[PDB]
Amino acid sequence: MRAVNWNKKEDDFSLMFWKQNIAQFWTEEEIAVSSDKNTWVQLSKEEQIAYKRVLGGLTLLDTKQGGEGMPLVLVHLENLQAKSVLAFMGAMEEVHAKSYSHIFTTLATEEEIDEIFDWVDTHPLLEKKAGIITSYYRRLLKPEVTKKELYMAMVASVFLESYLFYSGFFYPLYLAGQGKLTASGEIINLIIRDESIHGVFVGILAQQIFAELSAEDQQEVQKETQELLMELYEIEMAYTEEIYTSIGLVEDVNRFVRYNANKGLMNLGLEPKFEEEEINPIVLNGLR
Amino acid sequence: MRAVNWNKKEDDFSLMFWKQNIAQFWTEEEIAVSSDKNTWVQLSKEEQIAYKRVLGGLTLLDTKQGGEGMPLVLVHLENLQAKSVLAFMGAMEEVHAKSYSHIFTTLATEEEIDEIFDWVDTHPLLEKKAGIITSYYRRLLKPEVTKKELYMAMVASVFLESYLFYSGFFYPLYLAGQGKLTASGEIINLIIRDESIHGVFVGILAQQIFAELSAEDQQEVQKETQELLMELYEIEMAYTEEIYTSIGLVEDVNRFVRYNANKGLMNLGLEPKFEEEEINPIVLNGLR
Ligand SMILES: [Mn+2]
Ligand SMILES: [Mn+2]
Ligand SMILES: [Mn+2]
Ligand SMILES: [Mn+2]
Repeated sequence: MRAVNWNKKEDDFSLMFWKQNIAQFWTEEEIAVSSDKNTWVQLSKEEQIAYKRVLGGLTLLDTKQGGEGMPLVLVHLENLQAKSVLAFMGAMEEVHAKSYSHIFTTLATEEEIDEIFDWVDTHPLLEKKAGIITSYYRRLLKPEVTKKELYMAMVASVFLESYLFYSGFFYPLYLAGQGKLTASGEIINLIIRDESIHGVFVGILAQQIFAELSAEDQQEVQKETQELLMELYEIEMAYTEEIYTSIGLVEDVNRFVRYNANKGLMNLGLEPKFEEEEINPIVLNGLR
Repeated sequence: MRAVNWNKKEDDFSLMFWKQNIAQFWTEEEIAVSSDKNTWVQLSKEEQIAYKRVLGGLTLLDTKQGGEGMPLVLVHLENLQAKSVLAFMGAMEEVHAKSYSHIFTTLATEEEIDEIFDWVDTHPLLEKKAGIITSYYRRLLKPEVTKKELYMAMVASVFLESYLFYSGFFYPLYLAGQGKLTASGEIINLIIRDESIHGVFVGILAQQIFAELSAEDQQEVQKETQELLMELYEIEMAYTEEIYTSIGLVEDVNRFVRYNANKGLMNLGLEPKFEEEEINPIVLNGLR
């Protein structure tokens, strides 16, 4: 049985991603968010509710990526160096999820927080979207998997990392780009820096598997991929309508969702499916 | 679907272990080991071979714990806070595994390193012991697991964490306690500090599951755990004879194995099975 041997490279990229994960390491104790209270209380009731709801959704996606998406993909890799990278990325999703709790503690009472998590658990669109992604992961709960199954779990993972988070990341960035909730915005920026490398790395692993599939299997997963993209898009459009109508931002968020969907396709080596539009300028300032 | 909510504790211990994992965070870049070359060359060929072989075995065990033991147990754990802790522990196993490669780079040529990893992969006792442990993990590759299956995976995990590593950790500690290979010894001591908390934590989780089992299931797993302890012990005694007879340390290592087996049992809430014997004084100095 093989031990991981970093003296003999298994690919040309795992070492660089391993080092970059670690170079980017952080935890929530590094960013105090109490100073956000001054701008939090200036938000309207509707703005505050939207913020808490999107944070709840982000927490769900990180919970499932750390607890299903990374572990179940990694188990089925033959490349022990790439497995190492995914184990660390999965741990970072748990750091991310805990950081949302750290933000919540400043922004809400204990009772308000538990309300948000009950709203998350019972939310039908969050249940639907998480169910779609995790179905690909849970297919891997068996000793022998096909390359089509593993590839599609990697596609679902890239779509979570590079696409499904972004209807939520929009609002912390949009507020921070205006000088509101800037400390929480700094945390979200650290999370995004991690998710961006996660999506690139899993997309590299997916492209490697794709190249090994027969032409017939390639056709089949290309179809599944394009269908999954649009199945998720329909849910995302319903989610943005629900969250952002009250604050007048639906079309701006939708534009941001499409921009990030294109990035996820690119991470898989695929052509964009939505027209190119420039990112919202305030969001761009929030990333700065 | 539920998101992890650290504002509502799921148990009385996961937060403390989460914080301690992180407090103990380290990577190999932090300890240069080039200065160990001066004492490395003082060793005989037999001492050097033993050292490289035991590090190879340690690397194998950490590879399997990061790539199978932590991910498959955590996937099936219901408690989302404890799941978070296990994800971090699994990532640390990959840090540990990579740190062995860092030691190897100082102590051996590229060709010698690849020969050690071939010796690991073909080794019959390493294959047997790793296969015994991973057979319990691989039983968890199914959509839903029984509590007996999950408990036995946690037992196997504690036995790896608290027991199987120690026939290997002996030698770096013994040499470091004589002032030899002290930089590598410092790394091993950081690894041990992590494995000790890993074994305590998984043992807490195991005791919780055990107490939820029916009486008939408890009787079954109690017997299986005692058999497993002694099945592994027979293999360990063959391993120590093979590795350490050339350098006269077999009985010393065996005493250390029994000492650590007792600690594994205690981590599971079980009584010691081996006579108490005081720790070797040189090893004790290497831990200091
Ligand atoms: Mn994340
Ligand atoms: Mn991620
Ligand atoms: Mn370890
Ligand atoms: Mn461990």
